Amino acid sequence: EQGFNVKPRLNYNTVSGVNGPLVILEKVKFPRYNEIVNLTLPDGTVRQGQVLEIRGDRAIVQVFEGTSGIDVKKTTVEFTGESLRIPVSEDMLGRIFDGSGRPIDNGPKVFAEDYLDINGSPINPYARIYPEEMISTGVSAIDTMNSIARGQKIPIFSASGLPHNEIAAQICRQAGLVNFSIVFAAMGVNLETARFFKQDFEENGSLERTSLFLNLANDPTIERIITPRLALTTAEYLAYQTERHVLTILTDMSSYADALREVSAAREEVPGRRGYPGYMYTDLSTIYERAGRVEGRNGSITQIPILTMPNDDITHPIPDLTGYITEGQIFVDRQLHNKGIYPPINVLPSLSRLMKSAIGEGMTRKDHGDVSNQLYAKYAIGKDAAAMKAVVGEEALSIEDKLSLEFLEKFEKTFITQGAYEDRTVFESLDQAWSLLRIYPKEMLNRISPKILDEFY
Amino acid sequence: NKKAVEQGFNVKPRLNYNTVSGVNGPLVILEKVKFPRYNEIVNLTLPDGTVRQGQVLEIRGDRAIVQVFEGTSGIDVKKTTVEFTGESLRIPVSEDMLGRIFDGSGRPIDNGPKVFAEDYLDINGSPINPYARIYPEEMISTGVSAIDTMNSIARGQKIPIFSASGLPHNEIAAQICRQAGLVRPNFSIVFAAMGVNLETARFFKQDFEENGSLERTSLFLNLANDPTIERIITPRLALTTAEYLAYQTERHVLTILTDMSSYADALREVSAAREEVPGRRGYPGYMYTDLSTIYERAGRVEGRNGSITQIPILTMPNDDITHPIPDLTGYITEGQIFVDRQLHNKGIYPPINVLPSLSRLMKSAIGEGMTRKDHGDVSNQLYAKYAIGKDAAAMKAVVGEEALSIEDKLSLEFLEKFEKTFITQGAYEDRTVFESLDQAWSLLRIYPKEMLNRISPKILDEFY
Amino acid sequence: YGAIYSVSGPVVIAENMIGCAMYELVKVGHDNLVGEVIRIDGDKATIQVYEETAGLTVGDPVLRTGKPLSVELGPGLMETIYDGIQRPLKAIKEESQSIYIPRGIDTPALDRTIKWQFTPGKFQVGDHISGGDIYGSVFENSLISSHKILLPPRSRGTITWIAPAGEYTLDEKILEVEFDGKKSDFTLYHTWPVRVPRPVTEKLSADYPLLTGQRVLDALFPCVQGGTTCIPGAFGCGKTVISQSLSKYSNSDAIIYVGCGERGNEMAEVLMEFPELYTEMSGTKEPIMKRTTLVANTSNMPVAAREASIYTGITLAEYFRDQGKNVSMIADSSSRWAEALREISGRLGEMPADQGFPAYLGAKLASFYERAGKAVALGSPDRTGSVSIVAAVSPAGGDFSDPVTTATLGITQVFWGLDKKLAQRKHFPSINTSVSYSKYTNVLNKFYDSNYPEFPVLRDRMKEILSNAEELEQVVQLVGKSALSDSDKITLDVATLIKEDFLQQNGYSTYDAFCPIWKTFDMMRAFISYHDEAQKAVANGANWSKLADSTGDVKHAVSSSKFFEPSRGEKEVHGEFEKLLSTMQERFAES
Amino acid sequence: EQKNAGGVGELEKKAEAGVQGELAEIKKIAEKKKDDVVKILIETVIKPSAEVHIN
Amino acid sequence: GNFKSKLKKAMLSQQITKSTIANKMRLKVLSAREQSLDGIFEETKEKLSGIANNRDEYKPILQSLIVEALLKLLEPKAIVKALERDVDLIESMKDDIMREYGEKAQRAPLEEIVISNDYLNKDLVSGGVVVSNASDKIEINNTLEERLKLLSEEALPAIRLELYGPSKTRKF
Ligand SMILES: Nc1ncnc2c1ncn2[C@@H]1O[C@H](COP(=O)(O)OP(=O)(O)O)[C@@H](O)[C@H]1O
Ligand SMILES: [Mg+2]
Repeated sequence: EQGFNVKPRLNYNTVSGVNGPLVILEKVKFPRYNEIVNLTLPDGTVRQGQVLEIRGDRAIVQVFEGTSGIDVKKTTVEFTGESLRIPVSEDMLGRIFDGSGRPIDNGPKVFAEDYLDINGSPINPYARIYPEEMISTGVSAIDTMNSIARGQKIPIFSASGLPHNEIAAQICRQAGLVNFSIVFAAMGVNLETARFFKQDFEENGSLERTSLFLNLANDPTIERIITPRLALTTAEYLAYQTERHVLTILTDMSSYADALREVSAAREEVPGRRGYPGYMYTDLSTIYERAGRVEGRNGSITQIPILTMPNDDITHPIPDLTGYITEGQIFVDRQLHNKGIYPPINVLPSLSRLMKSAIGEGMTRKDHGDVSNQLYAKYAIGKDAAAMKAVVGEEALSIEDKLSLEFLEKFEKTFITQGAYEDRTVFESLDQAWSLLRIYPKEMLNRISPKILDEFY
Repeated sequence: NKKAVEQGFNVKPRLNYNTVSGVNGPLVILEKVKFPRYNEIVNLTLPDGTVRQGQVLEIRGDRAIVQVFEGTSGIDVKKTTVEFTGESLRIPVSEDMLGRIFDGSGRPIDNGPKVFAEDYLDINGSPINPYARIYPEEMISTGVSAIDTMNSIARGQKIPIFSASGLPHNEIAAQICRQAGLVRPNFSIVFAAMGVNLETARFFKQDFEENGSLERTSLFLNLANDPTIERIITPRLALTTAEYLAYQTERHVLTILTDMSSYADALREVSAAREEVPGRRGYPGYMYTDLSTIYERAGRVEGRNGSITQIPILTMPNDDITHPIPDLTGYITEGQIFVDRQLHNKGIYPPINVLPSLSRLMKSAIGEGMTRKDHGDVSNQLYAKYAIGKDAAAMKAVVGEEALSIEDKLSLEFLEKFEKTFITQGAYEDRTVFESLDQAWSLLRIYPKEMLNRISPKILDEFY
Repeated sequence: YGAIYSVSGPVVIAENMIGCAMYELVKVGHDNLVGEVIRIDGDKATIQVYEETAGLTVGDPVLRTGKPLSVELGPGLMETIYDGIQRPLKAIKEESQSIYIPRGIDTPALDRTIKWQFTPGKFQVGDHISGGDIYGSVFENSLISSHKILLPPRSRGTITWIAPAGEYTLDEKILEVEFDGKKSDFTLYHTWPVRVPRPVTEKLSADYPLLTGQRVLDALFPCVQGGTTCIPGAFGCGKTVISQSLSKYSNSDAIIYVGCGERGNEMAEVLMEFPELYTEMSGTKEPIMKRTTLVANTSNMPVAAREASIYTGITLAEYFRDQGKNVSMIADSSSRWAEALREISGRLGEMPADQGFPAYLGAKLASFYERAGKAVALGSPDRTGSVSIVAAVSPAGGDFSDPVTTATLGITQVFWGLDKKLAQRKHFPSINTSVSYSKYTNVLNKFYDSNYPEFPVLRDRMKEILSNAEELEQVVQLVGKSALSDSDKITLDVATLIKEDFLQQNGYSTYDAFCPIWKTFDMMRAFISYHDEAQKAVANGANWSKLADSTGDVKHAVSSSKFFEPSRGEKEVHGEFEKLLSTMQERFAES
Repeated sequence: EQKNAGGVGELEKKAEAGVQGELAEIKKIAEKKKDDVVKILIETVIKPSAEVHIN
Repeated sequence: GNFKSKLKKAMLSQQITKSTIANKMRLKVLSAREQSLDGIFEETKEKLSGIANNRDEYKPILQSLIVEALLKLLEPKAIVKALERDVDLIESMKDDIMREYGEKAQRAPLEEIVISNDYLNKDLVSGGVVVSNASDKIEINNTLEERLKLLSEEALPAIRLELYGPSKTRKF
C-alpha cells in the first residue's frame, strides 16, 4: 500500500549559473546526487533536470529540454527528491513517447503500474542465463554468418547514409526463432527515419506490441542521455516483470554519445579520445549490458543498438567502446552499399560472440558452424586475392585465388544480396551457402570437417 | 566643406599607467586601468627609454592585457610606464604616401618627414556594405598568357599567387605590376612586405624604381628581422592606405601582400602565445576571419571610381594546396595563381600551373564586348586538353608511348607545345589578350575540329 | 541596464546584470551593439555581440531587451538583402550615406514607409482565429502576389475587429483579437524567435523533386522539395555556383539565399544578376529577384553573426513555407557557420571537442537541418509548403573527414560531393559520382512514373556505366588498355562521352545554363541508347574500332546534344531529340 | 482491390463496439471504488508527515 | 510488377487501416481510465476544500502543514504564505508552531515566523500554506492543492491497485 505519502518539495529560486546545458544552484539544502528537479522558467514552462554533481551547497543540474530562456532571478528549481522514475505499465505497449517519456501519440499519460528507476539495478551475474536460443533474422548474412541469440546485445555498425534503418526494420519485421515486443528508442534521428520506423511497424502490425521513444533531431539534445535508459527500463519491465521477449532497437547511439560529449564538455572534465568523456565506457556498458535472460524469468531482452560510425571508422571511440561492451556487431559497409548490395553487411568486421553457442549441433543444423567458418575464410581469401590482383596483376593470383575471386563475386551478388521483405530461413541460407561453397573442390574446402563435408557436399 | 577635420583641433590627455601587474610572452597584464578600451593602442615606455606600441586584446575589470608589437623583452613592472592613447590604431593617411617607404609599423623608413596626415583611419577598417559593392567586370590584361587567357583578373579582384620558397613568385608579381592595364581603356600600387628578406624587399623596390612605379607606390617593408607581432598590422596599414587612396581619392590601387604565409605564421605565433584554439596545423581557429578581414578589403564600391586589386603573394610550406594558409586563402579570395615547382624545374617561366589556378571573375569580364567572343570557350577547351595532356603523360610514363591512343598522342603534343610556347614568356614580354588568344587558337588547331568538344559550335565555326 | 565587465573578441561578459535570460538579446555598449547571452555566472552574463567589438570600454551600459533574437516577419523582405541580424543593407546604405556597415545601426528590418495593399481574408469579425491562420493577403510584387498575412503562431482568440480592404503600412493595425478578455492588436508583420522553429500542423514526406537545372544533380542525385542537401568540396569546386544556379533555375516558389562567411563580391554578383534574370512562373516573365531575399554576412563581418544569419534565413524560409510556398533555403557555408561557432566557443574557453569545434556543433547542425521539410501549415486554410535546405559545406583542405562535414552527412539526405580533380580542368559540375548519393531516389519514383517513367531506369543504367568505367580505368592505369574486350572499350568510351557531355554542364553558357528535366531525360535517352546500340552492334560481331570510325557522326551528334537551347521549348527540343535517336539507329544499322 | 478496401467505417463501428464493452466496466469500477480511493487520498493528504532530514 | 507493387501497397494500406482503427479504439479505452482517474481527483479536490472550511479540524491540519514545511527548511526564520482567510489562525498558532518546530527538530525554537502581506489565490488554493525562506528564496508549496498534485503523481500505482485488480500479465 506504499505510494500514499506526500513529501513537499523544496522550490529554490537560487539559481547561480547557466553554463550551456547545465544549471548550477547555490543554496540547496542537503542536495541529493542524481536527483530529478523541475525547473520553472520565467515564461512558466517547466523543464526537468538531473543533478549531475553536488557540493556543500551547490548542485549542478543538467536540463533535459535545454537551458535556453533560463533566467537567474525568476527561475525556480524544485527538487523532487528521487532519481528519474518512469511510470511503466502493461498498457504502455502500443504507445509513442517523447525523449523524456511523455506521450506524443495524442493519448493520456501512462496509467502507472509501477515507477521504475531509469538506471535500474545491476543484474546478478549468477542470475543471468546464457542466451542459447537463436533468432532467425531472415537476413542471410546474419542468420548464417553472425547468428543472433535471443538475449544478445549485437549492434549495427553503419556509417552515415547507409541503410542501417532499413536493415534494423527488416530484422524487427522478421525475427522469429530458428511474437517479439519491440522497444524502439530514437535518439537524434531525423523525422524521415522516425516516420520510416513508425510506418514500417504499423504496416507490419508491430504497433500493437511496440513502444517508440522518439527523440528526433528537432528535440533537445540532453534528452538523448535519458531516452535509451527509459527505453531499456521499459524493456526490462516488459521482459522481467511481464515475461515477454523484447527486441530493443536503440538507434543513433553515436548521437547519444555526442550528447554525452556535450554534457561532459560543459563540465570541463578530463576527456577521453576525441573529447568524449572518460566514463563513456561506463555509460555505454550501463546501457548495453541491459540485455539477456535471467533464471526465474521466461523473458528476454534482445538488444540491437543501431550505431552510426562517424566516418566509417571502427577505431572511433564510439564503435570501439561499443565493440568492447556489446557482444558482436553487424558491420554495414559503405563499399558494399556503393556496389549496390543490400543488405550491405560486410561479414569480415561483423561478429557474433554467441554464434558458437546458438548455432549448430541440432539447434539449427549440423553444418551451420563449419559452413559459416568456411564462408568467412573464403571471403577473406577472396578480398585479399582481389587486392593482390589489383596491385600485382592477375599473375600473382593462383588457381585458388581465382576461385576465391569468383566465389566472392557470386557471394556478394547472390548470398549477401537479399531484398527487403525476403525471409531466408536459416536452412535455405545454409543451402545457398553450400551452393556457393560447391564452387570449390572438396579438397580445397579447409575448415569444413571431413564428416560434414562428406555428408553435405 | 569638410567638417571631419573640425573635431581634429581637440587635445585629449592620455593617462600614464605605471601599474603593470604582470608580463608573460608577448602580453603584459596591466591592472588598475580606468575604463580600459577593448582595442586601444597604448604607447609602452621601457625603463631604458624605448617606446613600444601595444594594443589591448582583453580587458577585465580594471585590467587590460596589452600585446606589444616589438616584444616584451626588457619590460619591467617597477619602471615601465604605459600611456593609453584611448583610441584604436589609426594610420595617418594622405596622398603624399604615394612615393614613400614605410616600416612594418607605418613609420617612414624613407629618410623623409612624417606623413602630413590628411585623415586618421583605423587600420582594422570596416566591412564594405555588400549592397554598396560593384562586381568587378573590368578585365586587366596583365600581359601574362597564363593569367590573361586561361585565368583573367578583373579589377577589384582578390587574386593571390600560390608559390613555394624558391619559385619566382616575386618576379611574376613584379611582372604583373609593370604590365597591369585595363584590357579596354594607371594603377597606384601599394606594397606590403611581411617577413620577407632584404633581398626580396630590395628586389621589389628596385623593380618599382626601374619600371617607374615608385612615384605612385607606398612600400610597407616588414623585413625578416623586424618584429613578428607587427606582421599582423602591416597588411592592415597597407590595406587602409589602399582603401583611402582608392575609395576616397578615386585611384585604382594594386595591393601586393607578399608572404601572407609569413602573416599567417605571425598570426599562429600570437595565437599559440595565448591559450587559443589550434584550428588546423596549429593555426588559429579564427585565421579564416583574420585572412578575410585582410583579403575582402579589395573590390569596387558603388558611386566611387576607385578600386583595389589584391595580389597576396603566398608561400606554400610544402608545395601543397591543402595546407591551412593556401586552403583558407583560396576559400576567401576570388581565385589563385598557382606557381608550380614541377614547371620551374622544367625551366618554364612563368611556372604557372594552370589546373590548380582559378579566377572567379572570369565569367564576368569574359564575353563578346569585354574581350573577344571566344575567350571563355577557348579557356575551357585549353583547360580540358591540358588535363588530358597531363593524364596522357602519366599513362605514357606507366605503359609506354605506344599504348596511347591518337587523342592521347595529340594531347601530349598539345601539352608540350602549350607549356613550351603558351605559358612560357619573357620576363618583360607582355602579350595582349588577343595575341594570347590567337596562340591558344593555334594550339587548339593542333586538334581536329571534332575533338574540340568544349567550344560552342558557332565559336568553332567562326574561329577554327 | 547592466555594465560591461570583460571584453575579449566577440564575447562580452557584463556585470551588474541580474535577470538576463539565456539567449536573450542585449544592446551592449553605447552604440547599442546587438548581443546574445550565452552564460549567466551569477550576475555576469557572457554576451556574443553580433557586431564589431573594438571600442567597447569597461563600464559601458548593456540594455536587456527581454526578447530573444527575433527575426521580423512580414511583407517587404521579398527583394532585399540583410546583414544576419536582419538589417536591410540597402536601407543601411541610404541612411548612412557610406559604403561601410555602421556599428549599432538600428534600421527597421521591414520598411515602414511603404504602403501595402491589404485584402481581407475569409475570416470575419467573431470568427475564432488561431496561430497561422491567413486573415488577409497583400500584393507584394508581380511575382510574389497575394503575400498571405498570417496570424502569429502562439496567438489565438476571436476577431473583435478586422481592417477592411485598402492601403496599410506595417505599423498600422490590421486586426484585433480578444482572448481571455485581453485585446491584442495585430499588424502586417510579426517577430518570431530564430532559435525556435516555426510550428506546422504536420510535416509530410516530400515527394516532388526540386529541379536544380544541373543535369547531374537532376538525374543522378536528385533532391526533393523539402529535403536537406549538402555540397561538400574544396575551394573552386563550384559549391557556390551550384547554389546560385539552384537559386536561379529551380522550381522553388521562393529562395532564401544565405551567405555565411562568403565574399561580398558573390552577393554583389547576385544583386547585379538576379534582376536581369527572369522566371516563367506565375504566367509571366518576372525578375528572379522578386522572389529571392538575401541574408548577406560577408566573411569579414562579425564572427558571431553567422549563426544569426543562418537562423534568420531559415526562419524566413519557414515563414514562407507557412504561407505555402515551396521555398528552398541555401546556406552558402554551414562550414563557416561551424567555424564561427568554434571561434565563439574558443573565446568562451569551452572544451575543444573535435578539431576545436564545440561538442554541441553536431546537435545545432542537426536541428538546423531538421528545420527543413515539406509540411502542412499550422493554420487554415490548408496549404503545404516546403523548405528545401541546400547548404554548401566547405571542409578545410578539401577533405570530407571534417567534423562539420561528417555531422552534415549524418543529418542530410542528399550528398553532392565535389571533387577538386574535376573542379580543375573545368569539369563542372565537379560532382564526384563515386561518393555522391541521394536518398530521395526511391521516393521520387512516384513523380517519375507520373512524368518520365523510364527516368529511374536510365539513371540506374548511367550509374552502372560510370561505375564499370571507374573500375575499368583503375585497371587500365596499371595494366594498360590493350587487354580490354570490345565491351569494355565501349563502356569506357561511352562513359567518357557521358562525363564530357552529359554530366558536365557549363553554368555560364546560354544552352546549358538551365537544362530542364525534359531535356535532361532526352539526353539520358540519347546517351543510353547510343551505348546500347554500340554494345548490340559489337555483340553482332563488328570490330569496335571500325564501328567507332563509321559512327563518329552519331557520337558527335550525341556529344552536341548539350547545345539544344531549352528556350526553343519542350516540343521543339523533344522533336530535335526524337530525330537524333532516329538518326542514331539508322547510322548504326548501316554500319 | 479498391472495392475490397471499402468497409473502413463498418470496421471502425465494429471496433468501437468492442471498446464500448470495456468502458462500461471502467465506469462501474470507478463508481464502485471512488469512495474508498477518495477516502484514502484525503487521509494521506491531511495526515501529518513532520520529520527532519536523515542527514 | 506495377500491379504486384500496387497489390502489396493496397495490402499494406489495408493493415494500416486496421492498425489505425485498433490504436484509436485502444487509446479510447486508455483515455477512459484517465478520465475516470481525473474524476476521483476532482471529487478529492472538492472533499479537500471541505476539510479547509471546517475551521475546527483544520487548525490541527493547518499547524501540521506549517511544521512539516518548517522541518524541511530547517532555518530559524520563515515567511508563511497563507490564504487571507487563514491569517488569523496562523497568527493565533504562531507560538505553538514555533514551539513544535523547536521540539520536533531537536534544535532551538524558530526565531520568528513572519506572515507575508501577499496572500495565496482564493480560487486556486483550497487550503494550506506556502512556507518560504527568510529571504523568500527557498519556499515549500505545502498547500492542499500542491499536496494533492504530489499524491496524484506518486500514489498512482496504489490508486490503480485499489481500483483495478493486479495486472494479470505481471509475474514478478
Ligand atoms: N557549373 C559551372 N559552370 C561554369 N563555371 C563554373 C561552374 N562551376 C564552377 N565554375 C567556375 O569556378 C569558379 C569558382 O566556383 P565557386 O562557385 O567559387 O565554387 P567555390 O565557392 O566552392 O569556390 C567560378 O567562378 C566559375 O567560373
Ligand atoms: Mg564559395
